[PDB]
Amino acid sequence: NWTPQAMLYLKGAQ
Amino acid sequence: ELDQLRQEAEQLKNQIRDARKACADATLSQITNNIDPVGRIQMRTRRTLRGHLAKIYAMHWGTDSRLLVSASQDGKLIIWDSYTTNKVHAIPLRSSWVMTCAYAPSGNYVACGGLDNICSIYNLKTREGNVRVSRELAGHTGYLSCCRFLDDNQIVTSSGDTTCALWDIETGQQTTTFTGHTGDVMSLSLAPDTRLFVSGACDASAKLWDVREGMCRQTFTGHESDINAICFFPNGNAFATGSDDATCRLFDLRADQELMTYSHDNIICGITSVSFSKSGRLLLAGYDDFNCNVWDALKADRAGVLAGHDNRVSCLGVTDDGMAVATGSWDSFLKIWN
Amino acid sequence: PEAVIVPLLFALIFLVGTVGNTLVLAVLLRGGQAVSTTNLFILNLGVADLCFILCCVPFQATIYTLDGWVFGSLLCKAVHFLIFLTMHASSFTLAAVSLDRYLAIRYPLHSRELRTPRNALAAIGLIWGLSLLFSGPYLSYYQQSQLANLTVCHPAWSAPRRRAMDICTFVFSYLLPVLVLGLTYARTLRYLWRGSGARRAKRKVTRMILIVAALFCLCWMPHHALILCVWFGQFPLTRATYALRILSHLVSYANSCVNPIVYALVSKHFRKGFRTIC
Amino acid sequence: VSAEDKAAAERSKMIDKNLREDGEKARRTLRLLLLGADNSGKSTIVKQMRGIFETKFQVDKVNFHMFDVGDERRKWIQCFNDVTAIIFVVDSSDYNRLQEALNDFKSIWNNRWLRTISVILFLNKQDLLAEKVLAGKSKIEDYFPEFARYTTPEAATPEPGDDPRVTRAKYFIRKEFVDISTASGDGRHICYPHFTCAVDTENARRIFNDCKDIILQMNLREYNLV
Amino acid sequence: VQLVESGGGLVQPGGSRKLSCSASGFAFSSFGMHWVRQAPEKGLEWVAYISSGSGTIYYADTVKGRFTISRDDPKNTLFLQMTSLRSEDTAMYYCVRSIYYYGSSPFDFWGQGTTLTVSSDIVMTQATSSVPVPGESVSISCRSSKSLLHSNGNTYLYWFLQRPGQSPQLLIYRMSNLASGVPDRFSGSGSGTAFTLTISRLEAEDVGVYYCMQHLEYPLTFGAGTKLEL
Amino acid sequence: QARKLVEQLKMEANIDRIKVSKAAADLMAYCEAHAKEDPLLTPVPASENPF
Repeated sequence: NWTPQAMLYLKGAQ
Repeated sequence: ELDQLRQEAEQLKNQIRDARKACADATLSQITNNIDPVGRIQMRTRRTLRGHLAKIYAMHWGTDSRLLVSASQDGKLIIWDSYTTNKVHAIPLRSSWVMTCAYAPSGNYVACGGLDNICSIYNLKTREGNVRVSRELAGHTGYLSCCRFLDDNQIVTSSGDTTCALWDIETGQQTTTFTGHTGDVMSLSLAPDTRLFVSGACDASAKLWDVREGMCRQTFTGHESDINAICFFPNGNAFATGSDDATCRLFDLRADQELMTYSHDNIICGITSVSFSKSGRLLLAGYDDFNCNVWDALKADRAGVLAGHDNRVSCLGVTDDGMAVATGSWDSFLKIWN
Repeated sequence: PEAVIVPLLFALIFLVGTVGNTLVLAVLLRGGQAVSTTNLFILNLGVADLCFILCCVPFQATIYTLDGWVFGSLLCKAVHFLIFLTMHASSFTLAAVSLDRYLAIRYPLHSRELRTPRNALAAIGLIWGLSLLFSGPYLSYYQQSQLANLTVCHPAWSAPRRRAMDICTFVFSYLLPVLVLGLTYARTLRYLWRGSGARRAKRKVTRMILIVAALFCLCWMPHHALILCVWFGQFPLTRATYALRILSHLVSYANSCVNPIVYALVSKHFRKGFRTIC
Repeated sequence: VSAEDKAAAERSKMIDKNLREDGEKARRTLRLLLLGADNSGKSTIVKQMRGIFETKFQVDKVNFHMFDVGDERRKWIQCFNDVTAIIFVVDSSDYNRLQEALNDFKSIWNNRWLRTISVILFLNKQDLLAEKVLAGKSKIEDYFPEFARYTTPEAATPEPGDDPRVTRAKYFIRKEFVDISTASGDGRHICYPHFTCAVDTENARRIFNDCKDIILQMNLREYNLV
Repeated sequence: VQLVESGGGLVQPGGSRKLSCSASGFAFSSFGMHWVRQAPEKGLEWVAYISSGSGTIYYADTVKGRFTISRDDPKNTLFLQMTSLRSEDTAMYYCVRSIYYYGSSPFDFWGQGTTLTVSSDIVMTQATSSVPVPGESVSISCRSSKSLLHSNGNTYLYWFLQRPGQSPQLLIYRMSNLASGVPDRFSGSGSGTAFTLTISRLEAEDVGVYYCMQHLEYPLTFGAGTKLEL
Repeated sequence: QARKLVEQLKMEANIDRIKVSKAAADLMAYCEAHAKEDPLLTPVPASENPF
């Protein structure tokens, strides 16, 4: 699944 | 007439063979059977001497055991200092083709030769801080293959016209000529007493010659192919020869007999150059398989391999003190082993 | 399941690429090959580019597999600076290698004076400087920060300028090198095709050129395609999207993994040089 | 190190720099090796482009240097193992010594130390061969029995304006030479047959193109393409 | 070979002067050049050294910052430029060729010197100044502050002889080897900080001044000088 | 050249000969007498090794 680290890395600040 | 001469020659050869067979009682291996082996010797490349822009054919250690003179096809005769890998002199030559080189025992002169049929002499320790041609020894018909200095004025040169010669530097013409070989003479070696010297040709035979008398003394034939190089035992009663038969052969002078055969089933490649040790226990050799092998003179066993080159090696040399070994190959770099 | 296979795949790619580049190091440094334009180009590309990028791979895999950034603040910028420095270095060096191949094939004689090892070193220096120039801004394009209860090394940069920087990276790192590669290899293949051994050699050369071109295209396509999808389309967050991101990262790493094998480890001459090392 | 040692090191560095400059200057020239036999037009060919003899010439700003040595060449041929090409001339007109020419070519091609040296082969004196074929006094079948069953291969297109029997003879000789060359070629080094005469002046362009192909193959080998 | 230097003369203090040395009969590019000074009432002192191709240029402590050296190989010439000279620079200039390789003989030839009139370091000690002495063996001892023996096994000190009124010539280099043209009567030995020169069967034209010069490290320093008289 | 070969063989016929066993004994005596004088056969200390 989309780990919060991966989500923040892909989307940057948001 | 002709039939009588042929019969006489056949009888002489037969009695020579009978004398040869009668002198052989026990093999050298059977006598030195209870001898401790030297074991495996591993020598590493202490320094590589790079700087040559082309392939190398010859090299000769100095008397001081510090200076090497290497002959290469880039048209240069670089003089290397073994201790510090310093190029003492750079000698551009008129002809690029070279297959021989020499160093004077005094260290004052160097000799070079190749397909130009001329032995060039260069003086090192002179004024104007330069190396210049001293004498262009000319008169040979075949290509020059091996030169060795006797003194600062006396040379022995082997050429490609199946002859050797002893030249005088001061005079400039041949002092004596040595003829009788049927095949191309490929190498030449001297003796510590500087009274006799052995030479190898392409007719699968080695021959001893006297510098004074100027006539052949002994002829040994045990090879099946051309003898590429020859080295002489330090004691003065033997020598070693190398051919393309992938085997080396140690002959002796006092007995006039073939002593040992040096070969292995795995190797099929020929011998390019051989050298002995200061004591004479180890017999060095260089092969076409891009490496060298150290073989014992009494056991004929592979004591070690020197696989430091990329191409097949050309020349192997041992210092007078016997401290180190130089192997110059067609890989453009010559390596120092100890 | 996935959390068990993902780190194994990353480690496997790391190991295979690193060992291939290690053989490249050995052969091209201590293999007896003298200095030359070809040897210099593959030396630069393989050794520097591939070893650096493959060493930096785990520092970015830790984003997905350790669930936490633990490399500090200086690493958070320096590692990714190195990553994109190698991205640009790989692109420019592959383009330069293709141009050198064209120069040596079309003009095997007149280029001999031009393909001097000094000129090769100058070209390597120029392309490294260009890679540094285009990879400099990523020292601040990423930053470490504290969000909620987590510390993350994430892009800390304005979106209107982040989009422009991504576009610049796409056009300079990918578009120009891929275009140059394609055009140069097309010209080379056209010139080559205008006994049985010669035909076999030409066929092998054509196959190798085609596989190199397709390799460089298809390996770096997915990552930039995903970035453009993010910045010019709706990219949702789903397990399929996570799998696609992992696949894109894996193919991006497999590019650098297979460059040394395809360029170097396939020729009999290279293994002949390798024989000296062992 | 001492001051003398440092000065010696500086001298060695200068010597090495001079060595590198001389090597770079010398490597710009393309060296060849010319071989032949008696009644083979080595002299006419080498004069066309004009112990050991050597010649200069230049084609399209490319410098070529030719070496010829004036039996049992198995020893001095080891010197020329780094040359770019070996030119081998053969008298196609004479049939008595053509077989020993084939033997010589086989010895040269299968030489252990020319395992990577390409050969450019010249059938010299083509007009003499044409005249001998036209005369009919000498028959190839007398010396080579296989010539009777041999036929000119299709898609030949030799040139405009020679008799079919002349083409048959020339391609029989070329097929013999090419078969000898390709018996154990294995693709490392190849042969370039050519039909040259004593009066032809475009003999430098053929050598230029053949050496260009050789260097192209070497470069292809260098970039690991083959 | 020939080495002749020109220039010099009466110059006011603080001026700039040029000394030009020309060589013939040998390759100037291979050889390195040395400029040394001789005070009219004192011994020899080194000034400057330039290597082959002007790769390395070294100056003495006294003349640092105001002396410049150059060499023109195609013209086979050596130039020395002096600026802001003092009253102590009035001396005789000697130009020396020195080649540097294993077995070489540095300071083998000394060119004809000029004259200029103006309007840490290893110390060499010579105990004997004037020694009365033909046909009698003469021993001269030179002492050094620290041992002149490097790790490689090479000792660095040279013995120079001065005839009355012209350039010096080398006698013994590395305290063992004999220079070319030197009679066998000269001999040399030594150990740590103590070197000896021995002359047997002294003959005519042997009168001169003996200098021991250390070459282990720059700057070069010469001996005080020993005079031999009948 | 038959006469020259015959003369050479006749000259080579009259040579003093020594048994192979004694020659081998002399060779091994030479090899073992100078065994300590060879820096390569017997390894030398690094400090004592000039190379």
